[PDB]
Amino acid sequence: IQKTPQIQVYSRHPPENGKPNILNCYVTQFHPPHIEIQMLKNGKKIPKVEMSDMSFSKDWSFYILAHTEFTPTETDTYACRVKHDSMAEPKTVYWDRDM
Amino acid sequence: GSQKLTTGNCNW
Amino acid sequence: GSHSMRYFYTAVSRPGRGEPRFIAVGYVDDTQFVRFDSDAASPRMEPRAPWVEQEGPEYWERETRNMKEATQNFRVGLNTLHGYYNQSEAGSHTLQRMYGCDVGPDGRLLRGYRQDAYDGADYIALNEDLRSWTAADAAAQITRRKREEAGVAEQCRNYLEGTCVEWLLRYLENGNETLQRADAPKTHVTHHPISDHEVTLRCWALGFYPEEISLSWQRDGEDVTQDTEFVETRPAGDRTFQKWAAVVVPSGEEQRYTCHVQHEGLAEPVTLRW
Repeated sequence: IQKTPQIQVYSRHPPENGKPNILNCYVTQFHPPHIEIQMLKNGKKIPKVEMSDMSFSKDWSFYILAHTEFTPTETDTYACRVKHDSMAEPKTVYWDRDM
Repeated sequence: GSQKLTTGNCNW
Repeated sequence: GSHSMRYFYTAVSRPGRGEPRFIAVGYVDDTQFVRFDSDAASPRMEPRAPWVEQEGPEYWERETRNMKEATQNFRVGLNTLHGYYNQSEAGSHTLQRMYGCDVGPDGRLLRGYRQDAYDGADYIALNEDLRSWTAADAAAQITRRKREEAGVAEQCRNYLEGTCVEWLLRYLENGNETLQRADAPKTHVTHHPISDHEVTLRCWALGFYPEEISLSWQRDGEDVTQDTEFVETRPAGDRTFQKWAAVVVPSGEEQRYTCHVQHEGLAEPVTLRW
C-alpha cells in the first residue's frame, strides 16, 4: 500500500526580510521510502540542499527533512517540489511567511 | 550501542 | 524522568538499479545521535550528536561492522520474504526494524522491543516478555519457526536487558547537559485578517524540546477545539521543534480568545492573548 507524502514548508527562525535563515521542507507520511525532493527559489533549483537521514514513525511511514540557507525578501518566492511514486504529478508547496 | 548481528543463519 | 534508546533500520530494494539500500539511525529520546547510509561513498556509522564523538576508534569499528552486516542480512531478508509472498519481480519492497529499550526514573529496564515490518506493515515482533514472537501472517510464521529453532529470542533478550540498557545509561551521562534538560517553548500570537469580518489568530510555540507539547484555544475561558487548525509538530533543524494552532475569529472579538500551552519545560501552563 502506498502512502502519499505530507509536506510542510517553513523557516527555522521567524522571517525577517534580508536576514539569513534556514528554509525547511518537512516531508512525512509516505511509502515507499523512494523519493525525490528539490527546493525552488523563484522556481529554480537550489544547488546546495542538505538532506537529513530517512527515518520513520510508529505507523512505519517515513519522514525526512530538507533544508538550505536562504535570505527572505519582499518579492522572492520559495517552494518545495516532491516526486513520489504515489503521485503521478510532482507536488509543489510554496513557503508561506505566516505558516 | 547497536545490536550485534544474530547467529543462526536463520533470521528470515 | 523516563528515557529511551531506539534504532531504526530500513532496507529498500531497487530492482534493476542496484542492490537494496540500507539505512540506520540511532536515537536517544528525541535526539538523533548516530546514522548510517549504505549509499555513502565510504559507508561508516557516523556521529550526529556531540556526546558520541568522544567515543574511541574501537567503538566506530564495531558499529560500522554491525551496519555492514545488517545491510547484508536485511538484503537476504528482502529476498527470502519476496519468495514467501510469491511476488512479481516488478517493483520495490521494504524491510524495516525498530528496536531499543526504555528505562524508568530509577534507571532500570521498563520494557524492550524489536519489531520488523515488511512493506510498511507489521511482519514480526518480539513480545514484551522477550521470549516469544507475534507473527502477522502465514509467511511471518515461517520466520517465527526459524527464529525459535535458532534461539534468536534469547540473544535479543541478552542485548536488550544488558547491553542496550548499559549504553543508554552511558549516553544519558555523557550528554546530560542537553539530554537531561528540557527547553521551554517560545510562544507568541499573530494576527492575520481575512476580511472586514473575520481574522485568523495563530498561536506559535517555537524552539522547544522535547517534541511532546499541547496547544489549545479558548473563548471566554471555554474550549473550542473542533474549530482549531493545527500543524503537525515539525523540527526546526537545530534539535528543537515548532508547532502552531490557528482559529478564525470575528473581527472585534479577539479579546475573547486565549491560547493555552503546556510543556515539560514550563514551571506551569501559559496563557497568551493577542
